[PDB]
Amino acid sequence: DIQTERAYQKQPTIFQNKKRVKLPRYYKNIGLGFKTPKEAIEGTYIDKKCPFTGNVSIRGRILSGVVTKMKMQRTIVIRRDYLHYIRKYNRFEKRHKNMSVHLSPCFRDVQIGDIVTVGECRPLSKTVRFNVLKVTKAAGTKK
Amino acid sequence: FPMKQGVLTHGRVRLLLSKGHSCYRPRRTGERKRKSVRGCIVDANLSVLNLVIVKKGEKDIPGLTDTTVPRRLGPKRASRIRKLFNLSKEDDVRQYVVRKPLNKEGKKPRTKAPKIQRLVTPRVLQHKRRRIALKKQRTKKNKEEAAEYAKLLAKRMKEAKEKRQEQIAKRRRLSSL
Amino acid sequence: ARGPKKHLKRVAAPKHWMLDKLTGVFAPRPSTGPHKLRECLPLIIFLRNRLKYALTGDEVKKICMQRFIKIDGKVRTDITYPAGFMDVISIDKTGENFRLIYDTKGRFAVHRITPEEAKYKLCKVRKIFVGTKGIPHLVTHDARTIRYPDPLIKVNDTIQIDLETGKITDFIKFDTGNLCMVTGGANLGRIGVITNRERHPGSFDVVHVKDANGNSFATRLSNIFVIGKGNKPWISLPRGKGIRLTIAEERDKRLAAKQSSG
Amino acid sequence: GISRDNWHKRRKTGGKRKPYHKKRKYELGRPAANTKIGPRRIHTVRVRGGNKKYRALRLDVGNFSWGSECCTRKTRIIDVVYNASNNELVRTKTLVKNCIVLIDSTPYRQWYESHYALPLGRKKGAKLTPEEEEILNKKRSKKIQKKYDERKKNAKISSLLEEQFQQGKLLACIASRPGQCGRADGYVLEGKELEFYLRKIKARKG
RNA sequence: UACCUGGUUGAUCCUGCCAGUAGCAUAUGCUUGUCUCAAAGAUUAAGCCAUGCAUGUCUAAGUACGCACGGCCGGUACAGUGAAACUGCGAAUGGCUCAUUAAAUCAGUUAUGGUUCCUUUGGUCGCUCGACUUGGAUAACUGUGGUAAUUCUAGAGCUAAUACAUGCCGACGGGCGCUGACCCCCUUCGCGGGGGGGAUGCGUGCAUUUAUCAGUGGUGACUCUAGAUAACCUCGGGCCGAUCGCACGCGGCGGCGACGACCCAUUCGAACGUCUGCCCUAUCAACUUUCGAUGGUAGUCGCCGUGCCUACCAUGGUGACCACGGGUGACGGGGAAUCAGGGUUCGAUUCCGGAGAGGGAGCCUGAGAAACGGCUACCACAUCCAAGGAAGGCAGCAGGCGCGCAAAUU
RNA sequence: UUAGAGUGUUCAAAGCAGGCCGCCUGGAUACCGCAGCUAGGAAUAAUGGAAUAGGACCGCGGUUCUAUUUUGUUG
RNA sequence: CGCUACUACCGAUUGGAUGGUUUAGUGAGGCCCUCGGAUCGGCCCCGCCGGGCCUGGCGGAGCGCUGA
RNA sequence: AGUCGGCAAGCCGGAUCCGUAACUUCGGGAUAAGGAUUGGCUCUAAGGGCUCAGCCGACUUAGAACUGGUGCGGACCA
Repeated sequence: DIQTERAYQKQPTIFQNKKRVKLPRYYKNIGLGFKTPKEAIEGTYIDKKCPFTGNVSIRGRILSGVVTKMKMQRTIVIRRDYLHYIRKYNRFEKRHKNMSVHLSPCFRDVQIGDIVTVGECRPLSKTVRFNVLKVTKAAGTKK
Repeated sequence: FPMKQGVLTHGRVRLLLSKGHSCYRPRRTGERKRKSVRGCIVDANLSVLNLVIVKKGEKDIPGLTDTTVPRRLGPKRASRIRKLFNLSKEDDVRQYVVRKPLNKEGKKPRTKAPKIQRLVTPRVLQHKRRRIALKKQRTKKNKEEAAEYAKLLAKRMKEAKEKRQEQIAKRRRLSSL
Repeated sequence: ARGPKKHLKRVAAPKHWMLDKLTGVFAPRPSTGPHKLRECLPLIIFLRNRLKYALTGDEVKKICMQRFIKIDGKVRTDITYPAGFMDVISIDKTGENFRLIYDTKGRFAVHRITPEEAKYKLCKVRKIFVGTKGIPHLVTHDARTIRYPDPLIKVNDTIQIDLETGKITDFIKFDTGNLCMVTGGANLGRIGVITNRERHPGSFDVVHVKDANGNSFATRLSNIFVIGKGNKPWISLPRGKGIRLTIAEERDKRLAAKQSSG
Repeated sequence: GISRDNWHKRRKTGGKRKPYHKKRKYELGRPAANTKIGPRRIHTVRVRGGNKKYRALRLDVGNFSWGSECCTRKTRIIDVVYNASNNELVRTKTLVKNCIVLIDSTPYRQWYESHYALPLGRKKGAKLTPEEEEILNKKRSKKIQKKYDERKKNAKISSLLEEQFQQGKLLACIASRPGQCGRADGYVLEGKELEFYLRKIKARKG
């Protein structure tokens, strides 16, 4: 399950060594009407970069994209498609920008093609600067 | 090239000298520089040696044991005067100052007295009486404003509850409608 | 650069100072103070380019070192002091009191006020700080940290402080119906009633302001400054009353004034 | 000197950046403190803004806290037993944040035996000779007895926790960054966290 | 003003280019009376530089025993100017240049709830439980000197602090929590239960570090602000005033300032980040990676966020929507030239931003510099020498050389 | 800067001034794409919904925990 | 094919030259750390004493201690 | 430079980690060329059987610290 690292990982705020005779998970409201998912409150995972159970504050911009890869752990890369307008030829051109977003494990089931809504936060790594806020399941794909 | 104390050689070396070292005077603040200073070990490769007599012998040299030049200036700090003339912590100290009569051509003889520093004067006590008065008004201001504010949120005490006295009073009237 | 800036070029100065670009290369760099460099007005400009009391740069320095200009109950001797918005500039020699409030344009108007109105001024609170021992604080828009305020004075209100005593007397709550004095942007200098408030979580909240003549405009909440209850202000307004008559009417108003006096 | 910049390394695609400005002062990095155990030796360094950081180089005492008991006493550090980051930091005993250290139990045992006055530690067969802690056991007033003996409701401590009170060494975790704050503070391991590191410590023996 | 004409043919109609035509700068030639504006060593050589100057600064208010001048009412010290020196502040702005640099710089847009900030402004500054003013150096100055030579300094006598150290009475008389000697009241056969006070000692301000406990005031959202408890308090120690000038009125009390600081705001910023945007090139199609490439965990360092770095793991990341590589006679932008409508070309150049001071590198001081009209190296170049050494940085203003088609007054 | 309002710099290029026998006024305005923010429109062009119904509504019945208002106060 | 001129190309020469980027060695200098301890202090120690254990002066040595 | 002629002698040498051209029958060239490392000692990590824990078992690789007059394929082999 959890505690698969050298250090004992735990939510740094809650105190789990009160004298007795389960555990009070910590989770915060994220704001902007984003409903904290059920598993972020009932699940027992521990991630410091989760927007619901970690020390990251969502701010700045709120974008959206589509998932393309998940081989990276705790992190996926989405693809933002847009149309750049060139003045001379009064036309457009498809352009794409793939960015790496942190996927907190509160979103258990999410596949390639699902549309996620990301939110800017402080730099989590060398390239990651966004966090997955909500996951809209792809078109159809009810099977 | 002068010789720096404690270098343990007789040759010559170059050293980074800073604020505090010898043989160097910094121009800008925090400036350092290389300087070729000579070793401390005395040898034949010197031009001058500065010697200072520690204990005077039995004989008397006509050059240094002869001409005595008195102290250039007297003590200037007030406390240093008390230590010089063996004076008490209470007696006057102003008349015990070492003044010097200055005499030259073209001017009539005056006598110059240095200004005694760190001496207790009523100007100081007037200065000391002022800051403690400022300490008084601050304490006064703090107890006044906090107590004034104390009755003021208490002015909103019965102003905040008396409105909720109307909120649940309708909550029972809303139940009977 | 390798540190903070200290000069200001004559061209890069804010335009509402109305500095001509033929006199000198530089501009009076406002020393740091209670207002930002853009919204401020260096008193070297208020005396040389607004009242024509002085002519050169040396001349205002001679004036200010006479201990003659009293800003908000305090006398300053720095010519580049940033006299911002609603700073009462009182002068004891001529017995005159000035209050820096915006013209209907973007410029600062030279408002002459009666002396008994010069002993107070309005300020916009910015946040409600809580001191290290449960001591409430508020910071006005001119950086006046006033401790022990009234509990009801919230973040976006205005307060009527008295200059000589530095104490709050009364405050206007921010809500629809109160007057406002837009300070910054396109509507800088408009005076109207507030009709609607639009919430935008995270971004800036925009507030709709109806003028006295019914041409309603909109501005973000940061650039708004209430000045009065209902439609009657607490400050003496300049000419125009902050309406910004359209450019069609500055032409007929000016041309009617030509042949009216002749 | 050693700088901590982003532009000296490759881009996300893998392309090489080309530096457009030489090393800047605000991108400074300093040599690591690598504080050890021993008599207190702290060098203060001036940092950005005319402030000071405290480079602890050798530390012996530390203000550790006992969570469940809501107690904390400045005890002396004994040894470094475990380090998640680098296995070489326990060999060369170095104190950095989040390190399992050993501290003396006496500043805590004498508290628990003054608040609860029970036989904490003290393996059976030998008794206190100076008789001072015996003064802590008896001669209470009858009125104060009933508030004292109701402290026996929560006088129990974990079997794992009292076991290391026999040796007099408690396992504590460092919480302050000593190469920055100059102090080496922390808390006492308890419950699952204590039970976890014991599994990681014994597994090192083999 | 959305415009064309000559030239292939024996002649014709075409395709089609060549040549005319008009701006716009750069040079150049010839010529030149007045007057108002005004660019001007960018292009080649970010090549090299003689000389001169370009950053210093004193108020009544930090230190005044230089008669260096100078007042006489002096013995109650210093009239009052004041060179010098110490101290404080600034020297990190400005000015110059465009070599580097192709999602970099830069622009618009936002974030700092991820950080620092001299100064200004406004708050704070007898909360903390034990002196009517403390300590010893040093400069100027006197004298003795050295070296061919410098804004080189050595030695000896003195002598100041708002320099450098040290440190208190007062507020302070008790309060508030913890130890609690002990004492008192009711009931109980009785141990028992409740209601109390309480000597004595201890801890008791903010800031710092860590741990734990409840929701004064906040935000869209805090692990926020405030509150409580247990401790910690860096000797290369966080403050809590051993300063200064004018009036002076009532044992001592009072005005007006100046300076000084801890801390919070504020201003000035700075520093990183978000989204979108950049020229030519495929005779550049794959690139990056245990020499960090992409993530995870824990740290180290840093003002802070982050592979910034380290350890241990994972095997990723980018690309035909042009990655990567190369070129640029590429600083970016606001803009400029030229146009009917579209465009094309330029932007070294006075505004903003960046970069750099011969080339790289390292660093002191400070709030702020990887500073160059600051240091330390090496490389290149070059000056003075007594041959031992010393000293240098015009892409500042002038000026000279060089270079050139090409650019002004020491 | 460009466009552009006002203004006899003797005109103009300029400049931001100036005008009346102390007063009277100016120092406007427009455009500044592309991206981002705000409000309206719903043609056009994309995209989605329920056909193994895990569909929508309407009331339900049970299960688990929980704000509690309540049990006069003390559990 | 032959004459003349010019511009590019192939070409032995492990051709040459000038830039750029570097691998590896050696590595100045600063910075940090661990030491170092020149030199400068003060305390303590007693003897000689003037004032009523405290003080001012004279010398010493352990450098016994401590600090830079 | 000796000599007809580098004859003879010498240099090179193992392994590990890097790196490797012309040319080519595409297989090669190739141990191309050219570099770096190598001792002793004290440790850490990883790699298995038998009944989560306990009990047995072997060798081998990588990394780190310390250390010696920079010496370490110390002879041999090459």
